[PDB]
Amino acid sequence: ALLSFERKYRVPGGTLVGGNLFDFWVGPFYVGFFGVATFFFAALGIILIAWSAVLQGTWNPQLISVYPPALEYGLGGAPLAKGGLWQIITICATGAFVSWALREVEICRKLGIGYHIPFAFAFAILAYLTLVLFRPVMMGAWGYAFPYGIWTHLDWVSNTGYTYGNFHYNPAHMIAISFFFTNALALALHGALVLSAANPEKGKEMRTPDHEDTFFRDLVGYSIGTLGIHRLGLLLSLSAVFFSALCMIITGTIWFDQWVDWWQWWVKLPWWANIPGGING
Amino acid sequence: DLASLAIYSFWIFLAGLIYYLQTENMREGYPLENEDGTPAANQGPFPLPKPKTFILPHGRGTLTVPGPESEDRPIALARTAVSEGFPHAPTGDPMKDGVGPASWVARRDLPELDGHGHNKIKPMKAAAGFHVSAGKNPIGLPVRGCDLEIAGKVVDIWVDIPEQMARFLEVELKDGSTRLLPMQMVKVQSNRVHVNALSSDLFAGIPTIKSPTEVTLLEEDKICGYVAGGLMYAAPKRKS
Amino acid sequence: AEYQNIFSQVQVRGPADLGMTEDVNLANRSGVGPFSTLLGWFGNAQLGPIYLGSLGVLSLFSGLMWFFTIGIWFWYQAGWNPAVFLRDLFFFSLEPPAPEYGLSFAAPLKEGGLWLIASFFMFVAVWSWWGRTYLRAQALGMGKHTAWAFLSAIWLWMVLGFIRPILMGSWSEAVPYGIFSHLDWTNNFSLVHGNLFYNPFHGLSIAFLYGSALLFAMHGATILAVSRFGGERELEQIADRGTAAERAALFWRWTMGFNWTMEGIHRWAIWMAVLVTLTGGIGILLSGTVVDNWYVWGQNHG
Ligand code: BCL
Ligand code: BCL
Ligand code: BCL
Ligand code: BCL
Ligand SMILES: CC[C@H]1c2cc3[nH]c4c(c3C)C(=O)[C@H](C(=O)OC)c4c3nc(cc4[nH]c(cc(n2)[C@@H]1C)c(C(C)=O)c4C)[C@@H](C)[C@@H]3CCC(=O)OC/C=C(\C)CCC[C@@H](C)CCC[C@@H](C)CCCC(C)C
Ligand SMILES: CC[C@H]1c2cc3[nH]c4c(c3C)C(=O)[C@H](C(=O)OC)c4c3nc(cc4[nH]c(cc(n2)[C@@H]1C)c(C(C)=O)c4C)[C@@H](C)[C@@H]3CCC(=O)OC/C=C(\C)CCC[C@H](C)CCC[C@H](C)CCCC(C)C
Ligand SMILES: COC(C)(C)C(=O)C/C=C(\C)CC/C=C(\C)CC/C=C(\C)CCCC/C(C)=C/CC[C@H](C)CC/C=C(\C)CCC=C(C)C
Ligand SMILES: [Cl-]
Ligand SMILES: [Fe+2]
Repeated sequence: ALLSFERKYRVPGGTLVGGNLFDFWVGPFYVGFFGVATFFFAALGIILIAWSAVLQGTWNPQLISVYPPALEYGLGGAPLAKGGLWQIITICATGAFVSWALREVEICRKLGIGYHIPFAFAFAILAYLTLVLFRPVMMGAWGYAFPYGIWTHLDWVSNTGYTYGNFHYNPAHMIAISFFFTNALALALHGALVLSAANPEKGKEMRTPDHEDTFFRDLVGYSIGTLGIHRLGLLLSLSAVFFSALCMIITGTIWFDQWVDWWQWWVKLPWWANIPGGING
Repeated sequence: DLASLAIYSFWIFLAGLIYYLQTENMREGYPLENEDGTPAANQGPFPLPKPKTFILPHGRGTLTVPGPESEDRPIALARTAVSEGFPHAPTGDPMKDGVGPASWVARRDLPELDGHGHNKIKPMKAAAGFHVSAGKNPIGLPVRGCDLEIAGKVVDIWVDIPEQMARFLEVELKDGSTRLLPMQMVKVQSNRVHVNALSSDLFAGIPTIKSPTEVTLLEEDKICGYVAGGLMYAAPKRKS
Repeated sequence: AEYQNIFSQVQVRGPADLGMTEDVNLANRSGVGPFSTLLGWFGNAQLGPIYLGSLGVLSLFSGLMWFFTIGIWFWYQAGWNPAVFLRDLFFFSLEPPAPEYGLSFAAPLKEGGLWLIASFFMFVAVWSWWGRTYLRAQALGMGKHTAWAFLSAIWLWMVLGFIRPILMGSWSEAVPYGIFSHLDWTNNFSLVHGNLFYNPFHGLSIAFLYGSALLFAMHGATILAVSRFGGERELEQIADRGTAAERAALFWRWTMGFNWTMEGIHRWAIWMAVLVTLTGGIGILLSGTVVDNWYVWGQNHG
């Protein structure tokens, strides 16, 4: 049950709520008050999904789907079988995610480490909340939220996107994408660079960080460095999600026409708007 | 059809890959132990990977992992409960004893070296051509602890040569001795250096280095462990 | 508040670092470039030196030619007018030859020949760049992880512009060189193959793309959180585990029971990213060649 070096770290303290009451582990897992809260919220949410499944009449995971209320309920409460279960499940999910984050904070404190992890996870929670809470409230109905189902949530992505034509034209979405792709590129380079230094040509000695900086300066003329690459991966990933949330929050609220038509602002600038030829002349 | 063949073959690849990844991540820390240091009965679903050996640069030898694990230091803690899974309380002063968030590992008592075999980290007074290129130069500033009392003054910056970075501040205390502070644990202000993790009376307990111009990997761990430990243990003395 | 180590508080500079030598031909290295204080707040301040070499020159020349060939076409579509070139920059497109010309190289220039030329230059630029990534590591005695990971990205690019088109029997199937037009192409590709959300390789590819952001966020954050114990000196943490590596391991162990080592997390990193384009390339390759319609295929599974 313990790693060979673990015992010295398993000391009392660092909890945010409850003193010593939940200051313990189960196997490898730390509990804390937030571990208890996450378990509660999760078990309740799962139970409600199971209940939704009986109402729908299927136990098949690929068919189970919990839908938000139809648009006619606006932002009010809805009957359980027609959106109410989705509303409660959403509260439970939010409770579980937030609890997971705070439990991470308790672990960080016990260990004496920075809070960067829970802080980063908060960006994922914000994206989820954007889709199920902020956007729907701004648009005036819970029904604009996505359904909980394997394939049905993809049906929602497809239908929501094609409501605005080709969603590729949302400018914030282009930025979000660029960050996602750039993040993956940087992750591959980081993993590969470290490994290539730790596992050199057969029979050679382990390389040093000086070789990592040299490899990149030889290749592209610049090395961000061993500290900088970690700062970069954090920023790229968070920026990707930040722009994701932004691209959705503005869709159906400040902009509700076809995203391709937004670009007309640029082609209709007086200075070249009537100049003939090209594609738009 | 072919697509079906492709997806099934891909899942088999993936299961093999995950198995590989999991076992690679068991090269340190295993086998698992009971709280008393004996081998646990249940080691989990994956077997320990075959040992790999790293050849270290500059004639420092080899490292073979997984291999015999040992703390190689006294651990001043005691059980607080009669069953498994509860916290272990410090039996003395957790900062002095190096337990909890004040922990340190028995790394080699040698300095990390750069790609040429020279000491990676050195006091800026010995690093030819190095200087502060941007931001506030902390040298000469008073150092303030979380109790808002002045504990000393900065007398140098210890720099990573190959990576051109500030790694520690050398701080002189009231008795004229010095100590290293990790740059990631200080806040450089216009008229001072603020240290949230420690109160003024704890600066003298920061572990000392044996040679004035180099720091070993062991020393860095003791120093950094100690400082970070003050976040939990200096607490009574922190005010704001 | 506490310092978070996102930006450096103090920069320090010394003599320009000329780097490791190992088996590198130093005649082919440039001199050092300027130091950027701007960059130095986040990463290393030093610019250069860079390695030139034959492959580098070939790759840069081919690359510039690919780019200029497209640029020439845009100027022509703009009727040589700078105001129209800027206004319509995103709308211009250099399209592959029409389906009529099959896989032939006969197609007239305004009808696809220019696309073929630009593609030729791109082909040379990328593959020579690949050779460079392999040789720069070999000269330093490093493992070839970088070149092998790059090959995964090349796989998707090759499938899109070369392999799928050849197997379909025509260049018309390839991607056009344009900002908006390659987006339109992407949308059309999914519509034509019965919705790519039903292609299992596409779903896997998305899981790895998302998982790459999850992992870099975790990893980036973890190393910053243990940077107070020298955690970003990953190589020496691998050779001689310190409290940074122990604390990182324990964070993940206590949070979700995950096995973690300093070297091991980099293996997760390389594979998470590489699987994005590996799986994606397979998914695209099978589209139209073997599977005409993913919805139909999904209903049956064959
Ligand atoms: C995967 C399915 C589609 C596809 C779907 C999308 C979607 C959907 C989107 C993009 C986006 C982009 N795609 Mg595309 N893309 C495909 C294949 C490619 C290929 C290729 C060689 O195979 C290239 C070069 C591009 C290029 C690009 C960039 C224009 C843009 C940002 C990419 C990025 O962040 O890279 C990160 C990598 C780097 C660190 C280096 C590259 C730097 C960028 C800026 C490239 C510059 C060179 C040049 C192409 C740009 C010219 C502009 C100025 C005149 C210089 N795509 C395939 C065909 N792509 C986003 C965009 O904004 O479109 C407008 C977007 O929303
Ligand atoms: C036909 C569909 C349209 C389209 C319509 C949409 C729509 C509609 C949306 C996007 C959104 C996105 N699209 Mg788009 N998009 C299209 C084509 C593309 C292409 C492409 C190559 O063509 C790409 C690369 C993208 C890329 C992207 C990303 C920018 C973004 C999704 C990531 C995100 O939000 O994560 C954010 C991450 C999360 C929400 C995860 C939250 C996780 C939480 C906090 C924790 C979960 C825990 C869980 C329960 C686990 C517990 C289980 C354990 C077992 C216990 N789109 C086409 C043109 N796109 C989405 C977006 O921006 O959302 C904000 C969005 O809603
Ligand atoms: C992000 C923007 C869109 C969106 C667009 C898409 C698209 C497009 C696709 C997915 C795909 C998936 N999405 Mg989705 N998805 C959204 C919001 C979510 C949320 C959420 C709570 O916010 C969840 C939990 C998921 C979950 C999932 C997985 C079923 C699947 C693989 C994701 C993955 O590996 O991520 C990276 C994370 C990891 C690798 C870590 C492991 C995560 C595990 C695998 C998640 C399991 C969740 C479980 C099935 C549900 C709850 C379990 C119990 C009820 C407790 N999506 C929003 C609406 N999602 C892909 C798929 O194949 O769908 C069929 C796909 O093509
Ligand atoms: C309407 C649009 C369709 C759709 C159509 C497609 C199509 C078509 C494709 C994808 C592909 C992908 N899509 Mg999809 N997709 C949709 C909806 C989504 C959604 C979503 C939330 O709804 C998401 C998250 C995704 C996500 C993804 C990615 C997982 C995947 C691209 C991987 C990649 O890194 O490529 C970017 C990386 C590369 C292109 C490799 C480039 C490598 C080369 C070597 C670079 C050369 C650089 C060059 C020289 C320029 C240098 C310039 C610099 C200045 C130097 N899609 C909808 C359903 N999608 C691809 C795929 O793999 O599908 C299986 C693809 O082909
Ligand atoms: C494993 C998957 C991910 C991945 C990995 C990956 N990519 C890689 C690598 C790896 C491991 C490398 O080693 C290699 C590299 O060297 O990076 C530093 C590479 C690389 N991936 C690149 C881009 C790239 N990778 C991408 C994707 C991905 N790469 C995946 C997400 C994408 C997209 C579309 O998402 C792009 C755009 C290059 C930075 C680099 C390969 C460089 C190369 O082949 O150069 C060949 C040609 C030239 C020298 C071109 C010169 C022409 C340009 C300099 C100028 C263009 C004209 C300009 C003046 C204006 C026009 C430009 C735009 C504004 C239009
Ligand atoms: C912000 C950048 C990216 C990011 C970062 C990130 N994610 C994180 C973290 C970080 C830094 C963590 O520390 C935390 C973690 O511990 O990782 C191991 C986490 C994590 N990210 C996860 C998943 C995840 N992250 C995702 C995305 C991202 N995470 C970003 C792209 C995605 C997707 C879809 O892209 C997923 C699926 C978890 C593995 C883990 C958080 C685990 C957790 O919250 O546990 C508490 C909750 C439960 C045990 C289950 C609750 C059950 C509910 C009550 C009911 C189910 C409701 C649900 C809404 C149904 C949805 C059905 C779908 C089919 C739609
Ligand atoms: C300022 O003006 C001047 C003229 C100076 C300029 O230089 C400006 C130039 C610009 C306006 C240039 C703009 C360029 C872009 C908009 C480019 C955009 C490119 C993309 C979006 C590309 C996307 C996808 C590309 C793909 C997948 C290409 C694949 C290529 C291949 C796999 C190559 C296949 C090889 C072929 C078919 C020929 C092979 C022949 C043999 C003999 C082997
Ligand atoms: Cl990590
Ligand atoms: Fe790392």
